[PDB]
Amino acid sequence: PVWDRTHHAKMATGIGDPQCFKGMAGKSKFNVGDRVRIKDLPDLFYTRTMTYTRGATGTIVRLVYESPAAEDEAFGNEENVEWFYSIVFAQKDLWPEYSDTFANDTLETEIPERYLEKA
Amino acid sequence: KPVWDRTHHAKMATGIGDPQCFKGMAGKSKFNVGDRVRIKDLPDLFYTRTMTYTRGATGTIVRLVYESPAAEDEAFGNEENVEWFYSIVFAQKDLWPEYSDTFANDTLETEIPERYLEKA
Amino acid sequence: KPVWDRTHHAKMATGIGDPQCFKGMAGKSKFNVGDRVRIKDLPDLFYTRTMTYTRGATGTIVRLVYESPAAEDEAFGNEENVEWFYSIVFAQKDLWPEYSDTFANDTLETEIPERYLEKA
Amino acid sequence: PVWDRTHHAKMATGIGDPQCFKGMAGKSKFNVGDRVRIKDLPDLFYTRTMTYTRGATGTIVRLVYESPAAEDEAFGNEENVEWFYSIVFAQKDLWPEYSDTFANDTLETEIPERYLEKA
Amino acid sequence: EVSDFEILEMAVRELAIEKGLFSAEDHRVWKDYVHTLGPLPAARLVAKAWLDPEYKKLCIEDGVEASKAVGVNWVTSPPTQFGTPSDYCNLRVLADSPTLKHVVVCTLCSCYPRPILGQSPEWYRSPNYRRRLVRWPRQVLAEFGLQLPSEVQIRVADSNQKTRYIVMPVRPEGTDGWTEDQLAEIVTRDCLIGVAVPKPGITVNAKRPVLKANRPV
Amino acid sequence: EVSDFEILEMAVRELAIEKGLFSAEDHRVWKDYVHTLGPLPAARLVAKAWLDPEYKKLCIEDGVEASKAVGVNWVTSPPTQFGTPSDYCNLRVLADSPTLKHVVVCTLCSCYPRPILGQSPEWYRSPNYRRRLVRWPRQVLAEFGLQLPSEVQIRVADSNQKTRYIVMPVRPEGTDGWTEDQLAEIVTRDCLIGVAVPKPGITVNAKRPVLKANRPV
Amino acid sequence: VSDFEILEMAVRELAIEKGLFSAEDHRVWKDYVHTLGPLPAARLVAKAWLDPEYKKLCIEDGVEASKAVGVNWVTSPPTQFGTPSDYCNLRVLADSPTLKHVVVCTLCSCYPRPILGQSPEWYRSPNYRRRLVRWPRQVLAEFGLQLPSEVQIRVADSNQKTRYIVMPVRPEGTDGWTEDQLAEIVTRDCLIGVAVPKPGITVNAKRPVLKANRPV
Amino acid sequence: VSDFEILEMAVRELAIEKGLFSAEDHRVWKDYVHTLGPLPAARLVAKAWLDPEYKKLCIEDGVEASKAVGVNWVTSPPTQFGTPSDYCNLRVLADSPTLKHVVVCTLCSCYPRPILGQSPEWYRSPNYRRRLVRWPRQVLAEFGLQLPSEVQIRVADSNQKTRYIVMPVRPEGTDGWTEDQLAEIVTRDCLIGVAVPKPGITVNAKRPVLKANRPV
Amino acid sequence: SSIREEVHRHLGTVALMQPALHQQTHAPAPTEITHTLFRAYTRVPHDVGGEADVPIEYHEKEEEIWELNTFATCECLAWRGVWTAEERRRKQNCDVGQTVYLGMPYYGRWLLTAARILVDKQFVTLTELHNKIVEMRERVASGQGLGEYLPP
Amino acid sequence: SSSIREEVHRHLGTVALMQPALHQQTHAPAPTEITHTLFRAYTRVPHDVGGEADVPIEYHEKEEEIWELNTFATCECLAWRGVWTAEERRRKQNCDVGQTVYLGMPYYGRWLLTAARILVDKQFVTLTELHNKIVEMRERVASGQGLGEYLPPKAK
Amino acid sequence: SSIREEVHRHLGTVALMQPALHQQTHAPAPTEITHTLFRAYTRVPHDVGGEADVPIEYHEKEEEIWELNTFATCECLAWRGVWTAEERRRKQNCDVGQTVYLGMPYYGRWLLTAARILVDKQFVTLTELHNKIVEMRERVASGQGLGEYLPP
Amino acid sequence: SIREEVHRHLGTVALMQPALHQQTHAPAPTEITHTLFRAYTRVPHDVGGEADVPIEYHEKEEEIWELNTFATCECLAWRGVWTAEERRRKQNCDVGQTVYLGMPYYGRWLLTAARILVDKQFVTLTELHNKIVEMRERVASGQGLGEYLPP
Ligand SMILES: [Co+3]
Ligand SMILES: [Co+3]
Ligand SMILES: [Co+3]
Ligand SMILES: [Co+3]
Repeated sequence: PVWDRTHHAKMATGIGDPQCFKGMAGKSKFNVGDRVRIKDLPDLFYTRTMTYTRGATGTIVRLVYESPAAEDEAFGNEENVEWFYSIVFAQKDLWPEYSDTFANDTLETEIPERYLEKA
Repeated sequence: KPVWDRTHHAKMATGIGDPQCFKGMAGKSKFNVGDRVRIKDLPDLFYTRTMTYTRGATGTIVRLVYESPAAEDEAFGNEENVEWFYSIVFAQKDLWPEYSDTFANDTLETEIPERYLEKA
Repeated sequence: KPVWDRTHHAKMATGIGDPQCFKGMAGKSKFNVGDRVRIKDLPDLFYTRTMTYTRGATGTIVRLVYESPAAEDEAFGNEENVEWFYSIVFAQKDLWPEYSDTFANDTLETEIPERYLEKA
Repeated sequence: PVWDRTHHAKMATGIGDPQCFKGMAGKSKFNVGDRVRIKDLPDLFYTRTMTYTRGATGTIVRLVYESPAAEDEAFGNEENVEWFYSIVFAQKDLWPEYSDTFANDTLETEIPERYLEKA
Repeated sequence: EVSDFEILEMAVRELAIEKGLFSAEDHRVWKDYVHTLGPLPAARLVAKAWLDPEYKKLCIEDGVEASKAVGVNWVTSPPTQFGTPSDYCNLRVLADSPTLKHVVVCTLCSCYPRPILGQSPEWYRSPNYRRRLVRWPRQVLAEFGLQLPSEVQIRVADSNQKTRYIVMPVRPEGTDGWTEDQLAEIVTRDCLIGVAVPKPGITVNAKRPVLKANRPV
Repeated sequence: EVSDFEILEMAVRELAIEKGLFSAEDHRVWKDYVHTLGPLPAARLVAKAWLDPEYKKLCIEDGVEASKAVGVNWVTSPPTQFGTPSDYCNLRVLADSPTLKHVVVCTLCSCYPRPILGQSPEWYRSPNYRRRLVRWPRQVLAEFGLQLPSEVQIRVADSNQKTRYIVMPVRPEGTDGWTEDQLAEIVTRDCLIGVAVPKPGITVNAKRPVLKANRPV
Repeated sequence: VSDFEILEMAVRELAIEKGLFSAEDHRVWKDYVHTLGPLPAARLVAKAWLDPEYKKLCIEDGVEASKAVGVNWVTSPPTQFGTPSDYCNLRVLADSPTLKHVVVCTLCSCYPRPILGQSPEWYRSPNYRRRLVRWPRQVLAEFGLQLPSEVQIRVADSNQKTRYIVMPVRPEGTDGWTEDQLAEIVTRDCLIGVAVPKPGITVNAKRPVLKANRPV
Repeated sequence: VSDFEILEMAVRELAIEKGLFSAEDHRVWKDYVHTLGPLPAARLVAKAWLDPEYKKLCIEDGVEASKAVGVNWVTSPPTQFGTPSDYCNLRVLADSPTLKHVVVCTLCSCYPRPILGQSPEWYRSPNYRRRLVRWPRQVLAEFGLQLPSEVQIRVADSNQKTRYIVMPVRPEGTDGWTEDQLAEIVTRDCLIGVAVPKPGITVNAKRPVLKANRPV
Repeated sequence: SSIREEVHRHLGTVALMQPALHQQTHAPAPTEITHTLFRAYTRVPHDVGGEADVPIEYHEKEEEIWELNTFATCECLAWRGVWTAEERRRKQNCDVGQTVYLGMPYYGRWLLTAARILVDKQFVTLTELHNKIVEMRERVASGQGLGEYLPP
Repeated sequence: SSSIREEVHRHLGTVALMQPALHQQTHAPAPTEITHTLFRAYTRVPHDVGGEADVPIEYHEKEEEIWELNTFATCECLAWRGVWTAEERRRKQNCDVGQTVYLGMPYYGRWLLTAARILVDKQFVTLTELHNKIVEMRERVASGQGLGEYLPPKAK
Repeated sequence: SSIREEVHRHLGTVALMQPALHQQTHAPAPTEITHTLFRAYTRVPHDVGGEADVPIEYHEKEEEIWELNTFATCECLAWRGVWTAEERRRKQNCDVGQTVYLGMPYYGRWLLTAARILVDKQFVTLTELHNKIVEMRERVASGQGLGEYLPP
Repeated sequence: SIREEVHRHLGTVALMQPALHQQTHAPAPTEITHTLFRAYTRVPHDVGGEADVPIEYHEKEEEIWELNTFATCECLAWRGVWTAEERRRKQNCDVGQTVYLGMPYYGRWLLTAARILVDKQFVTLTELHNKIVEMRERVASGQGLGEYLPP
């Protein structure tokens, strides 16, 4: 078994990561302002979509970039690229005990398109 | 990109068996039946099949069982090197400090590849 | 404030001994040597000297050892009531489910006050 | 052994507790305003002077009442009565990590005279 | 089915009565007394203090005497005529100010001003509350939804001896011309403990999960 | 009532087949092979050795060759035709004697002579058995109901590499004239592991608790 | 100085100051303890082996038999009513070719101190107290003692006022031995039951010895 | 020498022996890491406070804005394609009178190393990673920072390829200050979000410092 | 939400698997007891102020009929001089020991201690208490009711 | 009685949960808190348990689950067809899984997880494909389309 | 020898890392206490016969001077009627609670309980005991010695 | 110091926090609930939202070996041996729950660096084991040890 140790450098040099994946995801499925719910997909072995966000609904505030899902990159599979979105969640929608006194508190994090479904 | 040779083992062992397929590949054995040997405490990071309870103990080789790549190599897909495996008998008293003298003849037999053995 | 009689025990037991000092105070024993008895699972809140492992098991009385207040009373300064104590032999198989039939004659002997006993 | 079940009632009926012990401690050893350090007396079996106050220095803000120490009362010993003091501690003196941002926070609690010594 | 707790409670109560330690009537008399307790008297004390500067001075200096004004005599209200055995007779009222805010706890147990406030909250008795309040009051209060200026003095009162406390919070804005009853109505149990401050329109403790009992009173 | 294990099992099997790692046929073939396994062959090897001194010698020196006598060829009997991937092809027979008694374990896992003996017992796979036997064999064997004279050498064999073992116990008294079948009948799976010794009249492993599966084979 | 030593001094001084017991009492008790040991029990066994009439007495009335070896359970202790903790009901458990006894106090450390001395550290262990009654064969094997499977191993749990000592069967190879020679091989461990007497063995089996910070 | 140092040499020498990377590469990377610090980030905030146009660029395109302070996320690192672990997508979170940010990587320690330097030990702690996202007000209060209840505290979890730095609001008491003076009060902690800039404060709040066995 | 419910259950469950160096204690020798441990073991269980703990969503709890009966019994015992509240606190919040102190319920300790004082001050023998417990169990079994805990 | 003895044994087992201990939670301690002994212990190979102290237990047999047999067959078939050798399986299955899973999960649970693991590590399937398959399997259960021999399709 | 010592230290250390489902108890509600847990929590600590435990190499232990003095004190207190051995056992092996029962040394419990009886039966006030301890520590710290434990 | 003993006490009593401690010894499938299954098969690094206590955060000096480890990991990625995502998955997840929280942050980085060398077969496990022996001998024979120990 041989590993192509030059692949990444060859496509990323002078461009950067995730810049080297620009345009490879095609048309985004969602847009800024859209309400989305996080799908509780299987996490077996790896995932970068925190458990605390599963099943919660948030608002897309930015299409940050295009890139292979971490679930694929972490195992040497970069053949597929998708859009990554920055989602903002109301703290009260994540934590049941959150006080109404701090009703404006939020949490922002990035999630690949695969975990998103229209709210 | 990586390709795994899924047919190598079968083509090598079919009609022969494992470890029979490695016969003669270790060359001359470093030790022989009857030799007293001490188990070296080699590093076991990630993997080993030489129990911690045997490290530093001295035993007697009672048989050269077969030839085979060490599990430490086979478990990571490295079968290029083959060595002799030995069946070794330890006196229980030499393994466990508390073993009773009442049962002075009790023993324990297990197999260890040549790399872990050194003249006692 | 309460006053504790610190001479009662010595005055009663000196030159006699404990439990000899309670002799004859229990009256007629409820059971006799040879009787088969089952250990009642009485509540043991705060204190008891009848081990949990004996509860519900049946054994044979081999001796009426002496008379004495139950430890459950003695441990709290109550000695007004005296009862017979019995030495009981249990078959190990009746105490431990896993006991091997290979050791079918093994037993356990311990003492239990009359209050925990009932005809088997 | 006979336990007196009428003593307490005979002492406090129509008066109250700790009112019934008034005047029994004699002259107070400390006064409002005094700075006192809490002695780390043995806690074996019982104590109502929290570990978190041991060795700390606070300010006496009130002589609350007279009463036998809980260390004695809890075991039926009421022969001796002493003064109890309400003491105020600065939070930073109790907790090393307390933030300077909240430099005015304090903690008030009561301690019998036996635990106090001039600061 | 009856739990091990109910079995023992019954055993203990019957043995005590049988041995003449206390009577069946005493027990019923005590439960009746407990049933009459609640946070209303303490809330009225605060309302009255807000409307009477002289009464407020009395509250702050002599809580026991001030308590009489709301019908709670710490010494003679209880069936004993010597105060309740566990709450004693030394109530102190802690008056908040623009620069001072109090919150109470009993780190050693659950010590609470029962005679004037009623029964303590389940959470107030928790090892968690007893461990954290005295050391991280700002954080614990924030959890309850209460935050105060960093320069305001937060004072935690630990009820570890015979004194019991109730908190007299500062009168909230927007209560101009309010009657005693109107003002007392917004002084909830939580305001008297110190984990909340009175607010116009809020006449009940903040809603929180309620653990149901197997066989409730 | 499907469990997470069953969900994952289907996923793994279907994926392996879709990707052509192995066929549905291969999978059924392996299961069929497993169903042909059992402790009888090993028991017959022992009976034959008891009745034939020459064969016993062969068993001791060359277990693989001796196994062929009971229809179990470690190389060609399994579907692979190169021995099972996990059991390998180096069976050794440990002959007990009046002064030697063997008992087997795989402290590292559950290594067992499946081709000639069948599936391993649940307890044999236990961390408990794997921890204790090598150090306190006398005590563990006693729990199993087996005790040997103190002068007898108890030898524990730890199957940590490619060798697998079966124990050839000493022939018990009271079996004079017995046929091969009658002898094999008392050589139970437990006798072949070494936790029991053959006894006339006992033709099944000692009874012990049996934990039921949610969905048994 | 450890916290235990500080507390010990405090308790002793207070007890004496309050007149609970005297300085003399405390010295007298320590002196009594120092006179204790396994020799009297070992002698009782040797005497029983050499005198059948005495053996019968031992089995039926241990307290009376104990007097013959200088240990009066009632009057030997300073109290004149037996030690408060060991009481006055010694029973001698006689082993036979089909019966072997071993003793434990699962509730604590109950031991026949007047005739046997102080209990072994391991005898007081939660481990010994948990295991012996349930896996005696396994525990005894750890001590190096194994008996035929048909022999009745009887574990005696000293949970009340009776204390026990084990009278092992006399071993072979002791023909013509004197009382002293026989007593010599009856060690403390034989009297507890975790060992059996053997000619040539005159001391408990060697085991690790945990040192005390400030030993007696 | 510790087991960690033993293994570190083994791994490094092995990697070089097998030609995975050269001794030179290793020295080059340590040199690059040595040059990293929080100043560039502080200067970016300072410039933004004085240049509304730049601030807009910071908020919309952090990577572009970073170039203004000498940090090119793509070309500054030795790789010429950004550092492998930090990537090339810096975003600047701008606080406002009604919004205050604080950053964390609940999955690890993801930090904007190129423009900020190495992450604090506590930032990498499971404790900080567990609590910040759920009890931000409480954790920040522990750091001595409290904000109005109506103000939106936004926690940013750096779980993918984006790295964040916080642009705090300009504090009172800085009227007439130059870019240089403003930069001095923007500490590492301000850029993370656990503290806010204050005139006269030019270093992170003092806290315990755990010493290493063999530092450098 | 069922998903959110599983999420929170998950966050709570993983706490059970928090790695640790777990050393069981089995009557160690005096030489294994440092001054720090001596002080920790001899501490009064109720003194918990300042101990680190996690944030928990505080809840209210309905009062059990037996809890109300227990409270009344404890105060009546004090009222009638069987004990003072301080004696109760010492026995109830300290003497019960660390394990029962945090393992059992708040009012469970109150009740156990009320039973305790009856025996310790010899108003009832332990035998009488044990017998009474048997009676209450037989009363329940025989279907003879049990106060307002169960109709006959 | 039988119920009494049953309660006695249940008691003997429950009290073990309350065995007192000095419990020190570990939360990514600094290198200076790691002694040589701890280092060797943390980097141990999980399957090497021989000689560790353990208690006596009444050994029991256990019926084989349909999924366990299927898992066993899958693991041997993957080896038979060259995806891995049994030794690679043992290393991944009995060691790589780590201490917690090693003793927390069932014997065959580890065999199964590792079979899933080899598919992804050798890139025969992407983790995405595995995750999607698991979802598909759960949907079969729900949709009532049944799943193999574990559950038949919806009846009448 | 050196290797064997490391081997055995290793076998002992791994025990600390034995995985477990560790549930901290923080005064749970009555509804969380099953009958099994109730019986387990209200158990008498000294009743350990039959509990599963591991094999250990038993050792002897030299007697500490303080242990001998403690034993004599306990028997003398009984000799002179302050208590009977049965009262001692109940307080010493049961009343101390599960945690102290297995966490502290055998004779540590004997000593603590000897101090306990003096206070419980009011022969000394807790104040007198606490003050004596303070005096003792001062005595040791000043250099004047402490009986047979430390010369001046 | 009294206060020092006080704070030491508060931390120590935590070790004695009562609990229902159930050791796990390869339970049967029937003892694994869906909740436990999801918990055991979790990804170790996903800790956000888990309850924890307040702790006085501290800074820590960097060890020379930590600096070298970080450089090695980045250099391995720079030269294509792996990507940072592959590192994270192996380092923060594959290590397992016990090592994940029991060992030091950089200890996991280092172990994983050694791990990738073997897993991708750039070095055999035997070569790694032999190298470790060499380093230890190097330290013993007093032949020095890089910047960790002079000759
Ligand atoms: Co309280
Ligand atoms: Co195996
Ligand atoms: Co005892
Ligand atoms: Co990170």
